[PDB]
Amino acid sequence: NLCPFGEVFNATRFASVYAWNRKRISNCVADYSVLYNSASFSTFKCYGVSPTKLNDLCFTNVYADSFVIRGDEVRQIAPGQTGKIADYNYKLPDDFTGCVIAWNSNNLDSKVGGNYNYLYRLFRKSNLKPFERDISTEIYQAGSTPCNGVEGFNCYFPLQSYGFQPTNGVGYQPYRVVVLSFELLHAPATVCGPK
Amino acid sequence: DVQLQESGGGLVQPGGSLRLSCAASGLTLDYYAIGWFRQAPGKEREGVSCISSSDGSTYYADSVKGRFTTSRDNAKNTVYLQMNSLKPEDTAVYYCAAVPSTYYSGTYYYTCHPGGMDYWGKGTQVTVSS
Ligand SMILES: *[C@@H]1O[C@H](CO)[C@@H](O)[C@H](O)[C@H]1NC(C)=O
Repeated sequence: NLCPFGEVFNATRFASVYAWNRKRISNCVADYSVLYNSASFSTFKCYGVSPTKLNDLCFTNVYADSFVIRGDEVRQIAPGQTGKIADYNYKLPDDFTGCVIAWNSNNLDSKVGGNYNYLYRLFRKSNLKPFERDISTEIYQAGSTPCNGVEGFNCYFPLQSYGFQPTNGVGYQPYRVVVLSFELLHAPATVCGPK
Repeated sequence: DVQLQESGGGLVQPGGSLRLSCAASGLTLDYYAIGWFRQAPGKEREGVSCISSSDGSTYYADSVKGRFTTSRDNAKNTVYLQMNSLKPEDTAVYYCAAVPSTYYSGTYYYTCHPGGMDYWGKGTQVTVSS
């Protein structure tokens, strides 16, 4: 029947970007009219696909990826970009066929004096390859000095909280993000437009 | 709405001492960290000291150890750096920064990252010569 996207966009609570969530939509019909005629969204950047032509199309599988970041960082939910998120938490390929959406969530994800439940990963030995996901808490050895325990400026915790406060500024206020990825394979196309 | 003013710094000679000072504004945070950073000429930014807000816990960069120390007077919301046996390579523009602490699973960690702090300040200059 209807493809379950309201369970993805209307989730009571989302996840941290380093631990990003993927939900696969399959064998169903969807009107994206909920999505694109909306006006409640900050970010609506589509790649390889007109979002207005989505109901006239069929795909083999659809992947809804959801997470939370700041607004200064959405730019990074984009093809071919760099920085803390793109390089170490969530990567989009240059060959992205899909759409990316976000909106302010300062009313759901912030707390007076800091909401710490949202974390991003500060560093990795290498850059995350497309669609990769990393949840490791391995003490990061900055100083190239043997690391045991956890110590100082030379051994570091790789994750950082966002400390969301409602009184923060918009680029520092919370944004829920949904990456909708649309795939055509050499097999049957279940996920289609209403018409 | 967090503002920070670093104060202190001048020409000091070798073996010398100076004491720096951050000014803290708007922290409304419950668990935070304040860092001292420095950027020498033509080199990258480096961290000198971190203090936790909960207990005042502190860490230091290796070379800085034994000489520089960090304290807090909660009242003026100021954080300091007692610089004490100055050397020429300690010449730099020194910096304040603020950061949220991180609470993974109720295990508290505080990280002062030159790559990653939320709030920063203009800077203070410390020169060490004869
Ligand atoms: C989320 O719930 C709202 C209710 O305000 C609804 O209007 C919207 O269509 C839902 N989002 C979906 C189905 O993507």
